[PDB]
Amino acid sequence: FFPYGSPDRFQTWGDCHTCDVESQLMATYVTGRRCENSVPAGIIIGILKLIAWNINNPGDEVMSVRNTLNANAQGLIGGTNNGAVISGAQDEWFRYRR
Amino acid sequence: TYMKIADYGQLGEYTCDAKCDAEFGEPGNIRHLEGKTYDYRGVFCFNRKNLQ
Repeated sequence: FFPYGSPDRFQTWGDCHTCDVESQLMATYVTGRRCENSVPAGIIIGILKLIAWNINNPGDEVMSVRNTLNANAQGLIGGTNNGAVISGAQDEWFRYRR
Repeated sequence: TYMKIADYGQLGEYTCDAKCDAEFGEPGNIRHLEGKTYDYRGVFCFNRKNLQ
């Protein structure tokens, strides 16, 4: 929460080169860490599962898991056939997703 | 525009007596000057959003 108590307001009433609107509020921070600065692991398992799925699914075998329970509309074979989800990557990358 | 009196000049000397004559001297000078008026202007504007 930005403290509503303002420390100062350096406004510039009256100007025709910039029409004195504002310089926007900016912020600097770090999202670093220790010599172990970050870990891109954990989201490597979904990548590997996607790799294996695309190795053993070249694109001629019919594979489709179903999302909705009743049907879609017509006599068609459901569908979720995307990849990275029928392989387990989406539900392993969701842990690092806001 | 306005006038200016440069100098009245010399008119008449201390002439001698018994001399049926005189001297024209030297006429003065009257100049005629003039001057303009200059303008002074500027601009300032707003954003009409913080003004409300």
